[PDB]
Amino acid sequence: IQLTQSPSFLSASVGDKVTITCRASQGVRNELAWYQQKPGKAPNLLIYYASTLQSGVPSRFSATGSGTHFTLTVSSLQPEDFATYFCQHMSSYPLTFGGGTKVEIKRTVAAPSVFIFPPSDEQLKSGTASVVCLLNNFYPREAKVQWKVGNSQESVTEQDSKDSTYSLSSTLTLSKADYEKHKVYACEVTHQGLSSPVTKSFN
Amino acid sequence: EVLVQSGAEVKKPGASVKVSCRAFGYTFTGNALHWVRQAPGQGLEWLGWINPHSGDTTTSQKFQGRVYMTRDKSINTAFLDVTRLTSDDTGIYYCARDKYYGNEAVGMDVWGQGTSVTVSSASTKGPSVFPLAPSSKGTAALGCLVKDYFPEPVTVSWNSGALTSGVHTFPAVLQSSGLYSLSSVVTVPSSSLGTQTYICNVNHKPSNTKVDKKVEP
Ligand SMILES: [Zn+2]
Ligand SMILES: [Zn+2]
Ligand SMILES: [Zn+2]
Ligand SMILES: [Zn+2]
Ligand SMILES: [Zn+2]
Repeated sequence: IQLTQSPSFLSASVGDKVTITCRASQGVRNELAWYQQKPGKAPNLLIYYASTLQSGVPSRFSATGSGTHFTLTVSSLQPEDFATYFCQHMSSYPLTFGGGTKVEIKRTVAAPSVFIFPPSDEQLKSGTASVVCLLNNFYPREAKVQWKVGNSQESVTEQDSKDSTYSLSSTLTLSKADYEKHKVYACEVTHQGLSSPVTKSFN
Repeated sequence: EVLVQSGAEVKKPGASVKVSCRAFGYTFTGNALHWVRQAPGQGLEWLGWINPHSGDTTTSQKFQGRVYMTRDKSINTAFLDVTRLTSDDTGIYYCARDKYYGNEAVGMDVWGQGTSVTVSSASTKGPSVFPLAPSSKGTAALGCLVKDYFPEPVTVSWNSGALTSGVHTFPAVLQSSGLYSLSSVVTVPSSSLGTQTYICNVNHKPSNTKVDKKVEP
């Protein structure tokens, strides 16, 4: 009995009227709830009996549902309201949560500032070397970092409360086998805020 | 009206963990209690719920015969036992009270603060903090690389908290080695590299490791 939440990611601005969807693959008899979750915190109940507001929830939140279709509406988005939103059904077991909808603050495209940091000498003295690519303050969040002439891992920040942008730290890590490819190491950065891919390097 | 859960757990694969939830400020036997978990970066999974009055339990089929909920009326407390632990079980576990309008699941009302549970073979280790050195020689970037520590979390501050405006602290990453690494960074004008001396404060309480380290070009 699957609950599909749509869309997964939504971009919006303060004052935007916004609608979020939950489809159930089979009828639930209005046994449906909506939650809000801000990162680091636990969820709050917004809606139960799929149209009824919990005490303490702002009128700008509204919901309706009929059968297999459920919607949550914010009449005007407030800064407090950018968070992730979950649906849950009580119809039968298991009581299931939707996948989520993350609502992010929409801004103008901004290109990342790219940086590359070669390994530390101190890190080298430990017998292991890591090269880092830093993408500072970009938007939107979809971006591509490529290492090669190896296996790497990327990590992204949250959205900045001040600037509403994202940042990315990619780490290419080779100790194992000074890579079977050993000359020049680099990271090509692709983002739609840039003319064409930006590249940074050393040695 | 509050639910206070127990502290963070670290466990080897194949082990078992008991998490507790104590209720305050409302009568315990009046509301069903769900258990819900969230793995990092992922959404909510319902494990099951218990009636603290009757002691009735419904466990989600996926977890049946592995997960168990119990309760103690005396101490107004609910228990969750997860057994035969696996990497898949890493995440935060919440207890949450149902409004239980009409003796039915209606919605989750009061939530616990959550209990972090980590499952790995790995052993407690302090981090290695490495400089991320500034270049040329316009605008530049500085940082720390906090590598191979277990378990989470750590704290990272720049100028020992003095400037929070430029700092970007990236979430850690679980490595193939089974230990965590993150990066911390700051952006500054590039005339400042000769002048100002850059603080780095890192606290990993699990290893009881406090580290201060400085980054210049
Ligand atoms: Zn099904
Ligand atoms: Zn009902
Ligand atoms: Zn920045
Ligand atoms: Zn009784
Ligand atoms: Zn029950």
